[PDB]
Order: sequence, then structure tokens, then C-alpha cells
Amino acid sequence: MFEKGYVDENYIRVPKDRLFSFIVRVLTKLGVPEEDAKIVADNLVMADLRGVESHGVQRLKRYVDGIISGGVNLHPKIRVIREGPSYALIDGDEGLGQVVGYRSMKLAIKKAKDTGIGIVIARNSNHYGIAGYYALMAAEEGMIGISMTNSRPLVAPTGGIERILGTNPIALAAPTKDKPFLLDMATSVVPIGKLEWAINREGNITTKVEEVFNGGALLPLGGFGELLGGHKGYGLSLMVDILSGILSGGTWSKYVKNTSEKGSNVCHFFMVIDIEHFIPLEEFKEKISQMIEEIKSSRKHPEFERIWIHGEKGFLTMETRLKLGIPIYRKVLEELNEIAKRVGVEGL
Amino acid sequence: MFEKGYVDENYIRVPKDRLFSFIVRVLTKLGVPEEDAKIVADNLVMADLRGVESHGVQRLKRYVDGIISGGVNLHPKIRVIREGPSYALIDGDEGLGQVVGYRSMKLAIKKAKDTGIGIVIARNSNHYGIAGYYALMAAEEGMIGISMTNSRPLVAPTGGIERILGTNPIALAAPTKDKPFLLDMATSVVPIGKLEWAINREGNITTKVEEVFNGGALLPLGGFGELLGGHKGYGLSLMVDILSGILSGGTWSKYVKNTSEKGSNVCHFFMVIDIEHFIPLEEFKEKISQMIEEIKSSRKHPEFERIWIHGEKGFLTMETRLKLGIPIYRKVLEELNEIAKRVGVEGL
Ligand SMILES: NC(=O)C1=CN([C@@H]2O[C@H](COP(=O)(O)OP(=O)(O)OC[C@H]3O[C@@H](n4cnc5c(N)ncnc54)[C@H](OP(=O)(O)O)[C@@H]3O)[C@@H](O)[C@H]2O)C=CC1
Ligand SMILES: NC(=O)C1=CN([C@@H]2O[C@H](COP(=O)(O)OP(=O)(O)OC[C@H]3O[C@@H](n4cnc5c(N)ncnc54)[C@H](OP(=O)(O)O)[C@@H]3O)[C@@H](O)[C@H]2O)C=CC1
Repeated sequence: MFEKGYVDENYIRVPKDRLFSFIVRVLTKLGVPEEDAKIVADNLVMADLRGVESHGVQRLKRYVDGIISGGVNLHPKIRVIREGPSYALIDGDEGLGQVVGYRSMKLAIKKAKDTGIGIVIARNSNHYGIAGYYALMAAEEGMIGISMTNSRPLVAPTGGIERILGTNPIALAAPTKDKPFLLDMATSVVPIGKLEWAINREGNITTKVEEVFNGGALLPLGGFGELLGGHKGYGLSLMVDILSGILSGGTWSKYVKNTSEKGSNVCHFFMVIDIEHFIPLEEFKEKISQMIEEIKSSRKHPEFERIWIHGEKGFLTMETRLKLGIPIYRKVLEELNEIAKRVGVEGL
Repeated sequence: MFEKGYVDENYIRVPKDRLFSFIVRVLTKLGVPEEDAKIVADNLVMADLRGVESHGVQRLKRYVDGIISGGVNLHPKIRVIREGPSYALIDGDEGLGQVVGYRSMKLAIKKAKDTGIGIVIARNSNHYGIAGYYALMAAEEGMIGISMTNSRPLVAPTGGIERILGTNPIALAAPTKDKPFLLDMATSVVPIGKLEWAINREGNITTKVEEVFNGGALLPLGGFGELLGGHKGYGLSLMVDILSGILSGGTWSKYVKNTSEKGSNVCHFFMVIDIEHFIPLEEFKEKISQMIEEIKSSRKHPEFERIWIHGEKGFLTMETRLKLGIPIYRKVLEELNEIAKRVGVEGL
């Protein structure tokens, strides 16, 4: 069926349920409470299912190292710093990002349900995987969900060459008559996790392919200059840091550390709008689905086969891999079995 | 001094205060209440001062025609449809966009002040000028302001060629130790109002220069395809319509009519976050200004002179034109005097 990425011989199909239980085995063996392990697995598996290799199991080694080094708190006391009927400022106590984000989004949904609006911001957290995972939580509840997060410095501001801004993604999910609308994008042309594109910044600023890791930097949405809107992708990145890092009293991208480090201080932004408080949900669903249908049905470009709606490719890719299995690269699969050997659990 | 656009002989310096009083004369002569006329003038003049010609006085003829044709309600009964301590759904009753947006943002600021958060959405409104104008209102109050609006169909979705999406801008303003941070951008590479760029969509999809007006279409931030993130600018445009048009029970871009038409149904989104409810405002200002200083001071690209912060060029351009005067194109100035003659008031 349809699948977002290109899978060949260098890939091995792994039963979704198998990959999931594996992750849970490793995490619980390291002391992660079973329920928290299930949240992390759910988040990482969703990424693999939707075709986001960069944020799937390939990143399990990152969390494992963070747990072993004490850079990730196994029993975080996620505390509410400031709060109101429609908002809350949370301190993640260095817990897994998935756990901090899961609890933060659950609280935002609760507040929206009760007041119409829910805005929860968190600081002192860790990498939380795909932003769409949290936005979707609200959509599955019949509400609009928005999630953002800052990250390690990897992008250069317009007119500069240093890695100072994060890939800071933005995600919005809304319910429809069918599957939720789901926008989930890094504010840079591409995520660093992708490079296994367009973010061409070399030594002084060019491109290449491997000069990125060697003191290189990614480009913000819009591109290299100001001509094609590069300064806009740069602004969007700042919006994320202002709403996440600055407003929470946490920190911005430049100072976000790797997961293995204590005090990574990754910050997140969660916002939920209870559609029902505004207009009937069924009316909302009818109208948005009609918009989606009309957009898809609009005059296709000769070169193009189809006009997709955000989240569509991912849901189709998921559907496929659920009965066909999740394709995991060769070297990554080896990596996961080595992790299994190290911690002492059955591998894949 | 510094100025965002290029001004030559084809431009005439007009005292800011002079341009302002002119607009107010024309509008009040057409029956617009004096206070509402001052709001419109303030919004249009700010655009000219910040160097946004496309949304300044050059658009006075648009509002004039709408007023004369009944497409703009002179005495709108701006009504609250749904409301809560932290939100409100407003129906603009076809009033001037500036009036609807001004009252909507004032309400959002009030709710944020009292609860920490304020989200006001409006439907049945009209073109409201620059989005940054409303976001700035909140920043000048010591809060974070976010504003969005949908518009007439001018952009083609990724993989298509029809004008179906709006240029739907996004604006965020935050207070700093100095002048407010101000991001204000269309989600398309450029606004249609600019074409007097990068939005290359011709007859079937290419570029050119004049083929845009002739059945052409603008390109979404990211560009023509999917390779450089074109689908992201496309998603951002939808986010705006979902938060503005769909959620409000109004309508999305494809169905937004020109100002002169009754029922233009332009919709807006306003969001205010009272910083103080989260962290001390003075701490917020210190931290964001430190981030801005560090970004500007980062390693400059050889080709580039300076790294700007969003809103900086505009504020500098304004500063200049306030003591040097606002430069108005030749043909536009003629247009304004003709309007003055038609309505019967002193021109420029
Ligand atoms: N935790 C962190 O610090 C970071 C996490 N990330 C995450 O990594 C992932 C990488 O995202 P990124 O590469 O920027 O995004 P992509 O370019 O893959 O996708 C951008 C969005 O556009 C949609 N889309 C893709 N193609 C089309 C099309 N032809 N027409 C319409 N919509 C389309 C996608 O939906 P679909 O789902 O269908 O593909 C998606 O919502 C994200 O999930 C992001 O949240 C990124 C940076 C940092
Ligand atoms: N009412 C409507 O229906 C619509 C209104 N609009 C409005 O029209 C205007 C057109 O905006 P648009 O052309 O997209 O935006 P620009 O590309 O001019 O500006 C994008 C943003 O980036 C900032 N910026 C510009 N150059 C740099 C740089 N080198 N480094 C860092 N930041 C930079 C700007 O600040 P600065 O202020 O300093 O220039 C601005 O906030 C906006 O004000 C928008 O709100 C657009 C579409 C529709």
C-alpha cells in the first residue's frame, strides 16, 4: 500500500506490537515505571508508524543513555508552579519528555473541557518525540490541540552562520468527519534527525552533505536569505522559544542540552481549544471536512498526482505498516539488539 | 536614516500627522464615527510607517468603495455569540475590520488580565490591515499578543494550481526591555498586496511577472513543491483558517469575498497571554532581550551586514519616517486626492 518513505532490502518488517513490547521491556528494565514506559513506547512507535524515522525507535538509544547517566529522572515530581482555570506552568523535574508532555496535555484538555480553553507550558523537561503526538491527544477528545517544543541549537538565524535556533516544531490537530487533520512540522526546512532536505549551511554557508555535522547548520523554513521568506521560518522558530522557553522561565534553544545531560531544560507549549464551547462539534467537523474535500478536489498540477491534506500521508503510512509491519533499517535493528544485550532483555 | 523600502523621485514625503488627519477626514465624511475613523487611520498609518505599502493608505480606496457599496457596516453591532472567562466568539456585523479587530483584541487583553489567558475569535468581519497592529496592542500592555486573519483566495495548495488558500498572516508581539518583539508575516512567500516576491504560479505553474493576475496564484512559504517545505507554508495557511474561519462558524479563505461585497465574512483570531500570571514580567523582558542580543551578536554571514530581530526594521523605518515624513508613491498620491475630490474634503 502507500508508505511515506522508501523501504528496500536494507529494511526489516517488525510487527508493531513487537516493537512496542520491546521498547517497554528495555525501559522497565532500566527502572522506568511501566505506565510511563508505555507512554514513551506509544510516542516512539507512532513516529515509526507515521514514517518519521528520525523520531522513532532510532532514538531509543538517546533515552537509554539519558536514563543511565541520570540525565533523565525516573520518578519526576512534575509540579504546577502557577495555575488558573485555563492555564498552568509546569516544571518537568527532568522527567522523560513523553511523560511530562502527556501529563501536561492531559491537564490542558481538562481545563479546556471545563472552561473552553487550556494552555499548559512546561520547562525543565526532555526531548518529547513528535509534537503531533500531543496535539492528536486533544483532537481524539473532540478538541483542537496545539503543541510546540524548543530543542538543541541546530539552525542559523537569517543573516548568520552559527547554530543558535532550534528546529522547534509546531503541531495542530483538529477533529474531522474522518481522521484528524494533523499539521506537524519543524520550523526549519528539515529536522536534523532527518539527515541520515535543504538546510544548506556549510563552513561559511553553502550546502554539501556532510559539512553540516562538521560545524554546519540547518536553514530555517524559507531558505538561505530573505528573498524567499527565510526570515519567516526564523521568526516561527522564535515564536516557539518565546512561548515555550522564555514564558515558562525555562530557557531558549541555544541553552538546551542533550538528553544525557542533567538540566537539558527542554521546554514545551500545549494549547487546547474545546470546540464545543464555540460552535457545535458536529458542525465544526462537517465544515472542516468540506474544506478538506474541496482543497483535495481542486485543480491538480500536471506534475502532481494528488493534493494531500496534512496528516494524510502519515495516517495512510500507519495503516499500511499496521498490517504489513513497521520497516526498521538494518543498522538500527542491530543497534536495538545491542541495547537489549546491554540491559539484559530479549531483543527483536 | 534606515528605511525598509526603496524611495526615489517617484515618492512624496507626507507628514505622518497630515496623512492621519486626511484619512480621518475622508472616513468621517462618509459617515464613519470619528473614533472608529481614528482606529482605521492608526492601523493604515502604522503600516505606511513600518514600510508595509501594500497595507497602508494605498488601501483606503478599498474601504471607501466598501462603505459606499454597503459592503462595510458603518454602525456594526459587534455581538458576543459565546463567551467564557477566558474566551469569546464575536460576530463583527460586517463592520470595518480595524474596528472589529480593535474591540476583539481589547476584550482578549481584558480577559487575559483577569484570568491569565484571553482568546477571542471573530467572524463576519472585513479586511483588517496588518496583523501586527493587533498583536502590538497586547505587547504594549505587557502581554504576549497573537493575531491571525484569513483572506481572499490567492494561494495554491501544494500540488495544485488554483487560488484557494488565503495569504493568512500570523503575528506575535512580546514586550522586551526596549521595543516589542514583533513577528508579522503572511504564510505565503509574499502578500498579493506586494505585487506592484517569489510566488511563482503562472498559467499552469511557473512564474513570470504579470501572469499572476491573469489566473495566476501565489506560492506558500517553502516554495513550489515539497522539497523545500512548500507543504509547510500550506499547512500554516490552513492553521489560520481553522482557528479563524472554521472554529468561529464563519468561513474559510475560498469563500471570503472582497470588501465591497456584503458578507465578505473575513474572520480573525486573537490570543493574549498575560505574562505576569506565568513569570515576573521584568524577568521575562530581561530574558527575551538577552536572547535577542545574543542572536544579533552571533557570527554574521560574510554576505550579510547584520542579523535583525523581527520588528526591528519596521520600528527603525517608522522612527525615520516620523521626522523625515512618510513616503507615498506618485500614482497613489494622485489616487488619494481623487478620493478627496469625490467625497468632497481637503486632500493632501
Ligand atoms: N522533539 C523535537 O525537538 C523535534 C521534533 N520534530 C518532529 O519531527 C517530525 C519531522 O517533521 P518535518 O520533517 O518538519 O515535517 P514533514 O515535512 O515530514 O511534514 C510537514 C507536515 O506537512 C504534512 N505534509 C507532507 N507532505 C504533504 C503534502 N504533499 N501536502 C500536504 N501536507 C503534507 C505532513 O503530514 P504527514 O503526517 O501526513 O506526513 C506534516 O504534518 C515532526 O513530527 C516534528 O514534530 C522536529 C524537530 C524537533
Ligand atoms: N489582512 C490580510 O488579509 C493580510 C495582511 N498581511 C499583512 O501584510 C504584511 C506583509 O507581510 P510579509 O511580506 O509576509 O512580511 P515581511 O517578509 O515583510 O516580514 C516578515 C517578518 O519578518 C521580519 N523580518 C524582515 N526581514 C527580517 C530579517 N532580515 N531578519 C529578521 N526578521 C526580519 C519582519 O519585521 P519588520 O516589521 O521589522 O519588517 C516581519 O515581522 C504583514 O504586516 C501582514 O500582517 C498579509 C497578508 C494578508
